[PDB]
Amino acid sequence: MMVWTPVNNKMFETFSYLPPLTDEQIAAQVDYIVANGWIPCLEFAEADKAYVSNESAIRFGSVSCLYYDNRYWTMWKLPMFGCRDPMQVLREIVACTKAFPDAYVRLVAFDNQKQVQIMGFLVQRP
Amino acid sequence: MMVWTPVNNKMFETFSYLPPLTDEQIAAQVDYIVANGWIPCLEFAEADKAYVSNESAIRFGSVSCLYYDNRYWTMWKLPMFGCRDPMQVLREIVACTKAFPDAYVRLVAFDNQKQVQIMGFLVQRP
Amino acid sequence: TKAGAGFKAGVKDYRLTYYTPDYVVRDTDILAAFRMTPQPGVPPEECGAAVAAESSTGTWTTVWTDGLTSLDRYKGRCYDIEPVPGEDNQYIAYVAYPIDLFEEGSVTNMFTSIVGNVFGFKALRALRLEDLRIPPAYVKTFVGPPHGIQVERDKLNKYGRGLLGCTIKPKLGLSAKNYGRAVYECLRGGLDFTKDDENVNSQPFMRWRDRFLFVAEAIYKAQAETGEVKGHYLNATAGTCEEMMKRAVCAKELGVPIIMHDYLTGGFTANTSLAIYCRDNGLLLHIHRAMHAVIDRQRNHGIHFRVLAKALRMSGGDHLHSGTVVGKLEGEREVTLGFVDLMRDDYVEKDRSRGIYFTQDWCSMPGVMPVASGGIHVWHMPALVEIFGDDACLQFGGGTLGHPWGNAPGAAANRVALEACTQARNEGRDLAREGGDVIRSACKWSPELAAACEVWKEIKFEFDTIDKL
Amino acid sequence: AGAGFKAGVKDYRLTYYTPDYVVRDTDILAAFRMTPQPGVPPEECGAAVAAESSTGTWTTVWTDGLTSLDRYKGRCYDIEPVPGEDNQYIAYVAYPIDLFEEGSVTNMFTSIVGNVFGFKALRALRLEDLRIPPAYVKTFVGPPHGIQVERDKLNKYGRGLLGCTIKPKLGLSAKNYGRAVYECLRGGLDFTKDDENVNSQPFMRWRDRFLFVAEAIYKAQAETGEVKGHYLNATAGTCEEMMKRAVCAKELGVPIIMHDYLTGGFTANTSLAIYCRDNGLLLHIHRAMHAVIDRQRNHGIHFRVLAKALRMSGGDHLHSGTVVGKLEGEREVTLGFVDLMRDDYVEKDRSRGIYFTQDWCSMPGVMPVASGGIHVWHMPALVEIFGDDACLQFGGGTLGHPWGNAPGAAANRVALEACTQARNEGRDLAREGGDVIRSACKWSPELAAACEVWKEIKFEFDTIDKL
Amino acid sequence: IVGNVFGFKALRALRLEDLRIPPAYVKTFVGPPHGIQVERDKLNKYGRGLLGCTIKPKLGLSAKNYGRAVYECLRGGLDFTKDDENVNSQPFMRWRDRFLFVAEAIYKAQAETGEVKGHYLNATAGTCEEMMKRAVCAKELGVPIIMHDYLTGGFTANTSLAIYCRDNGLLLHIHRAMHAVIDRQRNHGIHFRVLAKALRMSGGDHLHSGTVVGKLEGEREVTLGFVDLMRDDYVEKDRSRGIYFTQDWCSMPGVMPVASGGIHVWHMPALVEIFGDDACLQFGGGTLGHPWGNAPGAAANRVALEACTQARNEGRDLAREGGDVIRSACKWSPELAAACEVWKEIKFEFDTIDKL
Amino acid sequence: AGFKAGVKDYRLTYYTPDYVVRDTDILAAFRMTPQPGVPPEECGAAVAAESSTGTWTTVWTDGLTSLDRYKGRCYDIEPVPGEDNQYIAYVAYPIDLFEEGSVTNMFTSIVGNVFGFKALRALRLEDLRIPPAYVKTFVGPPHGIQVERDKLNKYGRGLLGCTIKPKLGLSAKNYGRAVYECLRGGLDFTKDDENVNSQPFMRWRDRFLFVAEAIYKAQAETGEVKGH
Ligand SMILES: O=C(O)[C@@](O)(COP(=O)(O)O)[C@H](O)[C@H](O)COP(=O)(O)O
Ligand SMILES: O=C(O)[C@@](O)(COP(=O)(O)O)[C@H](O)[C@H](O)COP(=O)(O)O
Ligand SMILES: O=C(O)[C@@](O)(COP(=O)(O)O)[C@H](O)[C@H](O)COP(=O)(O)O
Ligand SMILES: [Mg+2]
Ligand SMILES: [Mg+2]
Ligand SMILES: [Mg+2]
Ligand SMILES: [Mg+2]
Repeated sequence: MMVWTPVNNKMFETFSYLPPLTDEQIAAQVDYIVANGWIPCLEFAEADKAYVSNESAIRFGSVSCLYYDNRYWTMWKLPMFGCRDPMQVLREIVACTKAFPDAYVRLVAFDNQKQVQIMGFLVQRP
Repeated sequence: MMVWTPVNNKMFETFSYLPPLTDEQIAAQVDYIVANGWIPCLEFAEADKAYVSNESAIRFGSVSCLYYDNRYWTMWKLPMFGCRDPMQVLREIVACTKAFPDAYVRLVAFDNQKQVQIMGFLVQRP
Repeated sequence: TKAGAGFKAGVKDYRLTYYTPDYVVRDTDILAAFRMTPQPGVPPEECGAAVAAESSTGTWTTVWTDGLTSLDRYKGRCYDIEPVPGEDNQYIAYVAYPIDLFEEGSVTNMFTSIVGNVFGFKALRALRLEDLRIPPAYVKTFVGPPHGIQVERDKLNKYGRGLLGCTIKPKLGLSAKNYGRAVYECLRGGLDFTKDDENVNSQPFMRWRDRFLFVAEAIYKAQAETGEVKGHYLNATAGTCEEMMKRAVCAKELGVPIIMHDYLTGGFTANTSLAIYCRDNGLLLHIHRAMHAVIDRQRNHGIHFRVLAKALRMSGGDHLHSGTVVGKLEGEREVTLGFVDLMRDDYVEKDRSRGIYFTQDWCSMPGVMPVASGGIHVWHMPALVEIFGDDACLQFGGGTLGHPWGNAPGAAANRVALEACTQARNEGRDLAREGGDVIRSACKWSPELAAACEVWKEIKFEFDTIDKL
Repeated sequence: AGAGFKAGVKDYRLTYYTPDYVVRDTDILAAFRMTPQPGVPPEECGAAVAAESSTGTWTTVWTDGLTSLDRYKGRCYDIEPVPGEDNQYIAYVAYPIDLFEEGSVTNMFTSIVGNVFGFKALRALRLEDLRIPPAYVKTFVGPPHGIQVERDKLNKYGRGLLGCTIKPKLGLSAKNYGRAVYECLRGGLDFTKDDENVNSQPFMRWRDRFLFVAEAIYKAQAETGEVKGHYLNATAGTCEEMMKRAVCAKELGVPIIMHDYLTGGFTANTSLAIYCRDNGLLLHIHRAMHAVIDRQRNHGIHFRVLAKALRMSGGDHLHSGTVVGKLEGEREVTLGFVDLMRDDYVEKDRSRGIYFTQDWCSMPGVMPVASGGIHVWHMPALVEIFGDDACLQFGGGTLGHPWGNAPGAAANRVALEACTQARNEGRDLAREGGDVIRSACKWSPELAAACEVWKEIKFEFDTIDKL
Repeated sequence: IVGNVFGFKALRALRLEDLRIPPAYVKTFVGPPHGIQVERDKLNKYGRGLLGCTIKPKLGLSAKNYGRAVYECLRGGLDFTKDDENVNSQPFMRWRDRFLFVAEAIYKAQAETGEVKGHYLNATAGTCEEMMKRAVCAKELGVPIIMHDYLTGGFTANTSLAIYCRDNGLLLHIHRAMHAVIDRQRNHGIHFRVLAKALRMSGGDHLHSGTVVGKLEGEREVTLGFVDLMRDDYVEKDRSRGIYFTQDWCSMPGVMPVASGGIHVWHMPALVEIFGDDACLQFGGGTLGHPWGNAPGAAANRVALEACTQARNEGRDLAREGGDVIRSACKWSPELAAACEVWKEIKFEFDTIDKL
Repeated sequence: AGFKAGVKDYRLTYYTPDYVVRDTDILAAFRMTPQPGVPPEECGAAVAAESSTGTWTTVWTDGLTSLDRYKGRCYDIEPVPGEDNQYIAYVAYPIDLFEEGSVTNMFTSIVGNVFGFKALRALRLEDLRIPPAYVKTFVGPPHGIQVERDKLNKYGRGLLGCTIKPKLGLSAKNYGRAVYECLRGGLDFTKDDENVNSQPFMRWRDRFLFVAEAIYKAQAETGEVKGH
């Protein structure tokens, strides 16, 4: 039996339980965005704003259900409406990560017919 | 089409929609009491106390549900516990109606295993 | 230091844990009798064990958490399996459930275990719950019926005969004021009760509170006219518990005697709440069994009505429809007599000739009044009185509102027929042999009854029975 | 001489079989699979069903004349013979929208399925489908949140959600429940849940469980950095007890409760869904008892109708079956009702059991929950069947892992993410599924242990609920 | 005062005989809802003992039979009937059913006789919420009086109920069920006089006092002493009646003593002599055991009480002439004569355990 | 079965020594000391009668119901060794006699009036058999031992408590001071004395607040869950 460590083992939602995505694997996910016509977007957060937290519930009555701080991160530029070129998405990933080298950065994509984020994964860890 | 009159057509529960019970028909009902081991009892009421009414609900809050005045009538003597002689019951009908010739009088019978009245019908109307 | 029984990951047969043919059932165990049809290749012992496991403590692979507790204490146990004669792949599997498995006072919880998931297992082709033994120790956790038969008769001051009711017709489409008009005319002719159709709740053609007020006027008018206590089952069935309770509260505030609820379509959680309300506020509660035949019609799959009736007795109801035997909806005589006893009586011995798989001790929970309704008319009166005796409500909806002279004459016809049959029985006449003669004589005497006798003389409902023992 | 009241019995088909009726777009439509008794023609059977689910009884009543029976009557408007059957027919019945109480699934069922299944004149009856028109859909609150809102509140995108029923079903203490829950959630499951029959019992009272489960949720969330939940069961004997349990979940700040909608019932369910809307709680719906009703092809109510009813009464999740696990659910049947649960507009498609085009007029979609006898080798099939908008639940498939719950959860999470990545890269999960799982088993020791234990476990039986 | 000291190993036995409740502590209590004067004023009943009756069988009667029995008792001349102390809510008879049928019976007997009637409806329950629900139903039926078993329900619930009765105008009859577990033995426990003071403080319009001559124990001098402690404003120390302390009630209302248990018509003179007019005398078996039924049984008790009251007022000594008074009334009233004959030889004379 | 007015022995109805007790019956064992001249059978029967359905003279209303169904039954009497006038009388009570979930009601029947009968000199209730079917009508304890240990996270040893002293006379702040100092040294719990409710020297809400401060201070200091 191997024991799953509870120490320093924080995760980042989709694809955190796999080996770190290679550049080819990231590129393949960007292709899937473009093939399905979804809207790429980058979001980032400093370390103190990266993980879900509960501080604002100090101001609440009994209404904390499904309220958490730090679900919103900061938008990099705007969603890439009309983008059908994987080069442009990979270029912004580089741009975002160069501008904020100490930040967590995630690549997401939106579906405007369901009006929901339909994919997302971490592309940078401080 | 015959029209069912609403005027002066009050009823007294079981057997009120049949022709008035002959003496023979009353005696047959008493035989049924005795055959089943039920407890005969007579009850009576003056005209003013014979019909269901609602006057005590003046004293109530919103608790009149299944409260009516005049469901209870007055007991003639006691239930005839241990009586298995139909002629004794018939004699009590005579005595009750002699004592209260202007009263409504009903013959009832009790079952002590269900603990409920198990038969009843009017034997005198003023 | 030899190792004891431990955790071994992986799938094993359910029968290694849940088939216990030497188990002696405890007097507090809930017992279930399932008519089980296994898939080809699934031994009956394994199929029964699967049903026991997946309605109690087990899942499809061994879990380590069993070792923190005592599976001996908690497991459901398939303790007996009997092949059904005349069926080559059908078995009665008996399962015992410790009383600790159940939430006190919750029919919902009991059904969730016993019938929650097992009917959908791929390893069986069909499954029917035929009976449940509800031990006294579990019966005592329920409030039960609001009043029950003796209290109801005492509140109404009605003794010595079946009660008579009537569903207002057309089912849907009548206005509130026409509803009250129909109700007054029915009640004034000799019916004890009328009722909302099961699907009359609140709708564009008639909103509930308007109906409740006009029906109150009709009840009180007919009661004053006849001198007999009258009621109309006002339907509290609703989309939400808050709406249900609003409707019960309005009945309370109008002082009227009786409401109704559709316990299966509204559901047990709402029904139990409403029964408790009726107990605390003195309202009689008539229960309609809408949807039951979705569940209870077929012999090979579902839940027999006798179990649905036990469940209602526990959740609470002063009346429950029982079928008629002879009317438009199915109900075989012996089957029906058995579950009528289970509804009314305190103690019902096992009797497989009436579909009673277990002795049932109700430990003084009130009896529920059986309501015989649907496709019955005056010529059925002798049979109904013979089948049910006096502790039943016999309901004539079409058999009142279909009388050629209108509702009051229709009501009088039914009342005369019932009283004539009651009198005849009391005089020593055998209604099974002499019923036709009794009705023919009463038809001669009463013009209202004669008109009903003529219109429905040839009308019978005689079909092959699906729900046979 | 106009039509007068004519006392007596006549055929139902004279009034209620109307094959030239033009269905209205506000009508509720029903498709019934009917098996008549010998001597009762299909048109009379269909008319009897229409009549006794709408306006009619067994003999003519005079009160019809006070209203307009043509305005209100249910109408059997078409009958088709069933292929392969010499005594089964599909009867189509149209119900005016005025027959129904706004916002009440209870009322709709009371009419359409209240009494007709017990008629002596039929041998069997099955409700296959209902067309719920937009004008009636709009009278319902519907689901508290629905799929998009749920993903937005959880902050979870790009993959199926993962859950897990705690085991033994019954018999665990409150503190052992929380212990099991923490260990499951911390390994990568999004959710755990009370078993459907875990309510409040001598071995574990509900409020004790809710508090220890809250501790476990918040411990696993802090440890993993991912939002966690546990469906705390509000199913109860009474509505007051149900609401007490929902209030306690609200006051603990936890995300999700569950309700057994058929055993608790539609009136209580609808109330609970409205409470959840008003207080921001997700509502997981368990379909306990459904197979009592929906298993047999000849009699009962198909699950697709029970699913439509739940969508209307309200639920954020509803179990959908697995297709490949221990409980029955044929693939095409299941794909059809999953669309009916999730989508806004579903065209008629008899090859998936969809008898009517269904327009949900923007009522939120309900997340299908695939649960029961599934393990890591089923992952590719589950992802292929359901796609990302589903919750896949592994109870025995987590608590039966050799190394315990955290490793068991990690195995399931790795499997799901491997399948999801493979599909995103263009791999065909229907052909390459076994290879995807094999590769992931090589890489992850936690997954490898699950792979070995359950490698040969399959559930393949003859299907009862066939189209 | 009685929490832990009775269990000390260093003593073999301990009995609390009396408590001096000072005026400054008396004044912190709401006390009885109404008290004797107010009760007589609300009922419009003066000049004689009140008459009550416990319905019988204790348990096993249906709600409708309960009301039937009540109507027949009340209509013959009893002021009150009552639920037995253990009649709460049970499978054979649920409380709200009983309350409604008893309401019908109260109002029927009141209309028939023209005298105010009541029946003590039992609010004793497993929880305070159920107790209060029962009190509320009595309020909403407009009926005059409820009862509570103060020791088996408990002082916390009793005090709450007394306050509710004060605020809603209900008379509160107190049954002392369980007291003889505590108060019977001379060497250990708490004397009833202390339990009676405690009830006066917690609150009750009536409290059972024993009969002296009936089936349950109560020595004359002991009983006379605690009756004064229950009713009076100021009671001087008197060890010959077991009064260890002068007790000043500082105008807290007096509690009506209720003499009940194994009494019949021949005990009437002794009861009137012991208690005077400010008591309720209750005849359960002594009414429902009359050979002609409850109305005649009630009339017999009412005639006996009125004959004794008239005789006392006319100067007759009931201690000496009581049998003569009853014998004279027996000869006149056929209903009384039937009771006199059935219970003529029935007495309850045993060695007393609770002696001073 | 006619009504016959008048007094008869209780044992004619309520002494049934061949009765087979039901598994739902509540059973009582009474240590009974009869008066001289009162047979034990009659004393036991009187205890059974007057704790169930009976009174001192025959009532006609018995005939409307079934006394067989409802009556309490003295079903066995054994002499006490060492005692010449003590007996153990066993009485069985149908479950229908009792209000579900009400200890108050159970005591009101079984111990309500019988201890004061003149016909006995002494009576002690020694034991009650509470059948499962009656147990199940009670909510019972809020938590119970396992749940309490689980909530406190305390296992493997007895719990330790302590009543604050002087029983009465301490102020609210001194109460909290005493509590903090007790809890911080290793006690799991402290407690109000049984007679500490709310009084001039210390009103309850003041005490609750200072005790809260003390509980939380001792818990933070020791790292062990504390209560008072
Ligand atoms: O809707 C109906 O058909 C009825 O109103 C009867 O109408 P008629 O009196 O006009 O026949 C009753 O609800 C059925 O009896 C229910 O069936 P069951 O009693 O079998 O549950
Ligand atoms: O009780 C059970 O069996 C489960 O907890 C699954 O346990 P495992 O994960 O251990 O199989 C689920 O409730 C079933 O999936 C319900 O069936 P369905 O989803 O078909 O409604
Ligand atoms: O239960 C009973 O025995 C009684 O109802 C009296 O019945 P009878 O009138 O039929 O004797 C009273 O409660 C006792 O008087 C109580 O004892 P006490 O007054 O001593 O507290
Ligand atoms: Mg109907
Ligand atoms: Mg489950
Ligand atoms: Mg008493
Ligand atoms: Mg102390």
